[PDB]
Amino acid sequence: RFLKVKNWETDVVLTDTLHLKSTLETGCTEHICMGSIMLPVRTKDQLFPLAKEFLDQYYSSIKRFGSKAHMDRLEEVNKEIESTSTYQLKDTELIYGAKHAWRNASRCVGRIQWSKLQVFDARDCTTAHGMFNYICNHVKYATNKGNLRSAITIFPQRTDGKHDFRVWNSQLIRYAGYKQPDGSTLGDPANVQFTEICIQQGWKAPRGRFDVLPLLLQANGNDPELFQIPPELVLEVPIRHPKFDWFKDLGLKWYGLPAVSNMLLEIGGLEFSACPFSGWYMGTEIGVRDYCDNSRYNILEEVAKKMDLDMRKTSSLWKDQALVEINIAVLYSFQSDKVTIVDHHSATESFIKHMENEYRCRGGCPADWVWIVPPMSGSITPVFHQEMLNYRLTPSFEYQPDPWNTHVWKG
Amino acid sequence: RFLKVKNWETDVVLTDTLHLKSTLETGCTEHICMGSIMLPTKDQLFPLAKEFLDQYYSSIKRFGSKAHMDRLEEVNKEIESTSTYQLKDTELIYGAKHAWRNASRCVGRIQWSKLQVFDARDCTTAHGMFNYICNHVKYATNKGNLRSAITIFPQRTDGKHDFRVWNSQLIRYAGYKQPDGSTLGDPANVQFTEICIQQGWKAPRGRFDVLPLLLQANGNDPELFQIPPELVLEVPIRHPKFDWFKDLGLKWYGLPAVSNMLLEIGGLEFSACPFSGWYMGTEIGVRDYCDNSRYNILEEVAKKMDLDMRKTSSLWKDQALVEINIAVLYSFQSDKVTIVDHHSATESFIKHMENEYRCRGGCPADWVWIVPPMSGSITPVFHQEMLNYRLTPSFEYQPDPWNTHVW
Ligand code: HEM
Ligand code: HEM
Ligand SMILES: Cc1cc(N)nc(COC[C@@H]2C[C@@H](OCc3cc(C)cc(N)n3)CN2)c1
Ligand SMILES: Cc1cc(N)nc(COC[C@@H]2C[C@@H](OCc3cc(C)cc(N)n3)CN2)c1
Ligand SMILES: C[C@H](O)[C@H](O)[C@H]1CNc2nc(N)[nH]c(=O)c2N1
Ligand SMILES: C[C@H](O)[C@H](O)[C@H]1CNc2nc(N)[nH]c(=O)c2N1
Ligand SMILES: [Zn+2]
Repeated sequence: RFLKVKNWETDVVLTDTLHLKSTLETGCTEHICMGSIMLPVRTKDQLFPLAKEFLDQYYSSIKRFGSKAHMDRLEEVNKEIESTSTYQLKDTELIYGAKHAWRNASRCVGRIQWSKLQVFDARDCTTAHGMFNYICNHVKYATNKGNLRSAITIFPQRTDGKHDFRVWNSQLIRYAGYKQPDGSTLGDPANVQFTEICIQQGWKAPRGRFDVLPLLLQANGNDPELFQIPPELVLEVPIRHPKFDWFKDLGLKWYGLPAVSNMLLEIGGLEFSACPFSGWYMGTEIGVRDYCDNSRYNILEEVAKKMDLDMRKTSSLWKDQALVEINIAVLYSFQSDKVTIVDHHSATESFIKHMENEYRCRGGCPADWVWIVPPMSGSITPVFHQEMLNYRLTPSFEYQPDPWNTHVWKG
Repeated sequence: RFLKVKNWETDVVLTDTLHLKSTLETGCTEHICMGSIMLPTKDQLFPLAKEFLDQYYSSIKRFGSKAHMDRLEEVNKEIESTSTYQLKDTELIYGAKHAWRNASRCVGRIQWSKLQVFDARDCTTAHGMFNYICNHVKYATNKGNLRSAITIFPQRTDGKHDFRVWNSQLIRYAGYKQPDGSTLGDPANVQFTEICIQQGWKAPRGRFDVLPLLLQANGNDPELFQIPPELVLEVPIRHPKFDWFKDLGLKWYGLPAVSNMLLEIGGLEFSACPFSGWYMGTEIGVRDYCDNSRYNILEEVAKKMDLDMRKTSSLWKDQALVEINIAVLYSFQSDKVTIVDHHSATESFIKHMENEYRCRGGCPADWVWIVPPMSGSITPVFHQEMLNYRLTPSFEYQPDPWNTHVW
């Protein structure tokens, strides 16, 4: 079967066949679309099919499908599963798998870059201190003094589900948030619960507005342990504006390295519960969401005040005006400091070129419109006008619940 | 089977039960989401009639009453004999209001119960259609104090006697492909303009020419009529700070009036049912003015602002966008023509959603359409999970008549 998507700006029509390979579910049915819903131990029997599906894809990609090497590898994995109840990936399969999880990530606008991913194999890791060391090396490699490089570090896979490796941080680098007795928040309200956990575990909180959180690291199902990332490894950018000299006195800064640490990587049925990955920022992630969400730093008012916009009625579009100036500031700042960043116009244009390429060479590109369209200036970006099909391919990145909700505390 | 939606800004969680009453299919499956796709006999009619009359009688708290059982009887009888039936005025009004209530793509539904319904089922000719439509335009416009209205022409019979307004909106601007290669006017309307010229319209060949109505009665060939110019309220666009903005020569019309959709009520199909509200400012300033395939004015504006257009990262597009949208709102407000900004409209929709969840058990909403085309995440709807599903009565897309009509 063939599904078509149309671009309503260019009238380019594309044909998807790749969707024939999805099997996981969307949340939607013939009666209800859940496209805007944020969140819509295995057995041997389920495992070998998943392994086989993956190895068939891997061997096809290297043009060795049905070779002796492919067949010997299937037999080898089959025997390993029946005997040990799991299997180990070869390094080449791990690299291919991690790259494909990114390629398959339907909410990711930056996927043009998918084939350029540095994979660090941390499956020999055994302790939280070992995890800390791997993560520092990742951060230093990825940061590359501002010339950012995409990377992923993969810790040992799930076994019985009682021995999981987890990074409790949602990102490797993030700022603390402190709920005050008066109900106000100091720092980032997104990270209050995690900050309280760090404090409880013994972190000495500086109690400022941009305090880089400590890593909380769990190895082999053990209780997690705290570590401070060496400050010299954490690249930060002070935010200033090209024309507005008072912008700097808002005291804003942000970190250069976006590094997701709380997702689960599935490759061939295996589950990598600690797999931190990092790329570089699109400016709106900081300028629109991190700074301007009401539930985050919430700076729109102070910026509009300083700009002397008419704030008595929403129809002056003062919020819209201040929003643009903040985003100019973020891009100007990163560029001035030679820290990699991409604007939402460039990133969405590259994404459309990536998407069209994927259609031609792969037969599709699953994409989640709700997430791909930037949170400002939506229809002046080409993705707004692009119909997309969202479906689930593996290898994949998945949400997993926060570990403080599920961890069995040892003592 | 019972579904939750969460607002990620306020943590408020609502429970949807209304989706179980959903009837038509979404386009999505368990394997694939089509949420971003623009367009994903007798024996059939009585179930549809019954479904509607049950909800109607429930709505006036008379469910299972003799008057309810009598009406079902009467309609059953009428379909049996005539192959169709006719709605009571009370039913027609209820159906139309509810079609708006059910429109998952409409942010303005807080207004749904204040809809003036003009019953034009007694209309028989295109000249009659023109009269009804001028009356709708004048009533809805109300000298700038806009009032929502719908005018309902006779229902489909055998499908060869359809009433249709050929225009996509009652008021729109012509588009002309030029020898030059460019497009003069609105590129959205090039094909319809040609059909108008072909059917005899003498086009002025300007940038903002109000199209004539092309009206089809009783499945007859469509006829042309010009809307009295004095009934078409238009707004010249100026900016509160940039005096040069008026020199761009921009204007828009006050009355957004959709005329190409089909109203389905209790299985009956009303193929000509033009309806109108008032504008949200972004519809004109972001989409009509800035879409690359519409008036595409960003470059010109940015050039007059003297912005650095060298690199996308200066955000010159974003800067010019905000200014254009400021000018749209200021112009409408200064001329006292009703308009809503996207902040006000989306705040109102959140309130409406909470009302509908509390009073009705849900509100079908299409996030892709509801979130405005600029400044998405600074409006509350961005952070609001929504469920999309199809309830009847409904407004539906139907194919353009020139593909379907046999001359
Ligand atoms: C190279 C530069 C990259 C850019 C500019 C980029 C851009 C983005 C943006 C803007 C989002 C949505 C984030 C949000 O709104 O919270 C996102 C999501 C995502 N990206 Fe990327 N990305 C990049 C690299 C990567 C890499 C290296 C990976 C994994 C190897 C990745 C995988 C993902 C995943 C799984 C999501 C969805 C996350 C979720 O559901 O919370 N991306 N990307
Ligand atoms: C009173 C003020 C109203 C406001 C502010 C408003 C707002 C909007 C907006 C902004 C859109 C999206 C339009 C687009 O992006 O092309 C829309 C769509 C829609 N509205 Fe409304 N609306 C109003 C009145 C009405 C009325 C009176 C009806 C019917 C009686 C209606 C039914 C619809 C329908 C069916 C759609 C989707 C049309 C389509 O799919 O193309 N609305 N509304
Ligand atoms: C509950 C829930 C599920 C789910 N899938 N996502 C969320 C919220 O998303 C948090 C976002 C995703 C992460 O950033 C995206 C990103 C990742 C990368 C690798 C690069 C980049 N520029 N941007 C951090 N914030 C919440
Ligand atoms: C009643 C009303 C009020 C208001 N403020 N705005 C509107 C705007 O809707 C008018 C038209 C109808 C919409 O058409 C877009 C469209 C195109 C196609 C091909 C299909 C479809 N369902 N919808 C957008 N403009 C309508
Ligand atoms: C409810 C809704 O799905 C939610 O607010 C989404 C919308 N789109 C998004 N898009 C991106 N890129 N990131 C997000 O966090 C969200 N949040
Ligand atoms: C492909 C995509 O569905 C399309 O561009 C949509 C997105 N959201 C929209 N939203 C509104 N309100 N109006 C539109 O015309 C569109 N177009
Ligand atoms: Zn869907």
